[PDB]
Parts: sequence; C-alpha cells; structure tokens
Amino acid sequence: GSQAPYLSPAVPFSGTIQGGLQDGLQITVNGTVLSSSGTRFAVNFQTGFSGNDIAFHFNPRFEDGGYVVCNTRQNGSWGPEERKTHMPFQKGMPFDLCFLVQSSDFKVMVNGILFVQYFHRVPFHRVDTISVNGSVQLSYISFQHMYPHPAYPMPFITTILGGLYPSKSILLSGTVLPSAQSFHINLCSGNHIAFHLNPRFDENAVVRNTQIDNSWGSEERSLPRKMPFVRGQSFSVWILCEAHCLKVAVDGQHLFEYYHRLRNLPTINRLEVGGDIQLTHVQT
Ligand SMILES: OC[C@H]1O[C@@H](O[C@H]2[C@H](O)[C@@H](O)[C@@H](O)O[C@@H]2CO)[C@H](O)[C@@H](O)[C@H]1O
Ligand SMILES: OC[C@H]1O[C@@H](O[C@H]2[C@H](O)[C@@H](O)[C@H](O)O[C@@H]2CO)[C@H](O)[C@@H](O)[C@H]1O
Ligand SMILES: [Zn+2]
Repeated sequence: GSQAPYLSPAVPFSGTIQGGLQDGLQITVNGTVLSSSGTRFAVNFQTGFSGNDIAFHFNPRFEDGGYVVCNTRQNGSWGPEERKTHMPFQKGMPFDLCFLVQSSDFKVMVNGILFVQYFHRVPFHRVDTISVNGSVQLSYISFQHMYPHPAYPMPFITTILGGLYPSKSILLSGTVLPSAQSFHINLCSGNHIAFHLNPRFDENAVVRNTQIDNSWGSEERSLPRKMPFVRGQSFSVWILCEAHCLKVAVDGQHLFEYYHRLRNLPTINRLEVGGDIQLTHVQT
C-alpha cells in the first residue's frame, strides 16, 4: 500500500515518507520552476526535519549557464559534489521529476528521460523525510511501489478500485498536444458520468458537468484566472474528493469545487481520459 500524496504543498516543504525509502519506491514530484523568484530550488531526501543529514540533495541551479548539483550531507558536512553540466528544467515551466529508489542508487528522471543516477552514500533506510525549497511551486508529490513511465493508450480507461470517498485523490500528469482542440477527464459510475472535466482550447473554457442516463446537466464554467492549460505544454491535475464536493487544481493552483450530484461515492469507480493529450502518469 502506497501513502497518500501531498497536494499543492507550500514551499518550503517538509513531509514524512511513510515507511521510509524502500527498494522499488518511486517518488513523483510535479511542480513548476518560478519565473522570476530565485536561481535555484532543491529536493532533499533526508533524516528528520533538521537538514543536517540529507542522504540525497538534488539541486538544479539556473546559474553559470545552468547545471545541477547532487550531494549528500552527513552531520552538517557536505561530501563530494556530483554535477550535471546541462539543465533539463526551465523557469516558468511545469516539470515531471521522478525518483526511483533501487538497492544501490536513485534513478532520477526529468520529463521522462533518465537524467541522473546517484549511488547511495547513506543507507536509504535512514531517509524518512522529503523536503523541497527554493524557486519552485508544487502541484503534488506522490508515492508508488514498483515501467517508471509506461505508455498510456488513448483513450485511457481504468478502474478506481474502491471508488471515491472523502480524502480520496486522483492524479494525472500529461502533455497537451500542440494542435489540441480539447480533452476530457471523466469519473464514472455505471452508465453515468459523475464528473466530466472538459478543457476546450478552441472555446477557451473549462467545462464541468454530470451525465445521468445519457443526459447532461447544468454546465459549470467558472475559473479564478485565465485558461490554465497551454498547447504543447506538460501539466498536472489533481482531483480531491471531499464529503460534499470535488476540489480540482491544475499545476498546483486551485481552480474550482464541484459539488457532488451523484452522491454514492464508492460507485464512482471508473476513470476515463480522452482527447488531445498524451498521458504521463495516472494514480487512482
Ligand atoms: O456539458 C458538457 C457537454 O457539453 C456538450 O456541449 C454543449 C455545449 O458545451 C453547450 O455550450 C451547448 O452548446 O450545448 C452543448 C450540447 O450539450 C458536449 O457536446 C459534451 O461532449 C459535453 O462536454
Ligand atoms: O554541495 C551541495 C551544497 O552546495 C553549497 O554550495 C557549495 C558550492 O556548490 C561549491 O561550489 C562551493 O565550493 O561550496 C559551496 C558551499 O559548500 C550550497 O550552498 C548548498 O545549499 C548545497 O547546494
Ligand atoms: Zn514521472
């Protein structure tokens, strides 16, 4: 069983990794590097919340042409720095950063490409905390016990085992096709669509509705700001189920609430994704 994800955690952030790091554990970080608020950010796998002991410090730096520093801190002492002289991140752009823990190292992938392989210097069992600081904003941090990035056929239909309930979250990472017209995300119950999320680029709107016995209800189109999705750009979306409504955020920014119309939450046990996007991650 994998622990629940951290949704839109505020930076600086520090959170427990339930059960500590384990061989086969994959930690996914979806966020966006700030456009004009600093020149570096870091993701740390550490022991406790002090910072004196960081088993793995992943530090992208938008300095001197861009590079990334990897190191370990033990009892306040930094070890030999391991640097990658190329920068896979971009200011103002969302990213998919995944850490795969293995017996001898951390496999670090950025937007689907293996970027760094960091051999353990400190026993990975001693890591019980993940922290994030710097010029970055977070959408979510998820956990999954293990392909790190499998191919998702479109449309993608999958079962939400156990269905919905208060505190249940659904996560999605993908990319809007450059030529995208629209795409949708449905949470279904039998022959009904409990929740329909439909971003439309041509209409420049994000439509939400419910379909009962093939009949659509009142459309909800409210948005706190401009269209959050961009053509050709990667994105992340999380849907949090509460007793009275669903809360939806895109790239870490709350977009809206959608009060339940179909109330038997456990029956909402199917997720369907279709349209003009490519999927990267899905957690149900
Ligand atoms: O409410 C979601 C469904 O909308 C349908 O289109 C609506 C359209 O949004 C509205 O402006 C009006 O023209 O009525 C249409 C038909 O109901 C979509 O066709 C359907 O796929 C859902 O997205
Ligand atoms: O090594 C990780 C650690 O680096 C510190 O900065 C280093 C710097 O990278 C190096 O070139 C210089 O010789 O020493 C500095 C201090 O050790 C950062 O300050 C720290 O936050 C970590 O990123
Ligand atoms: Zn990933």
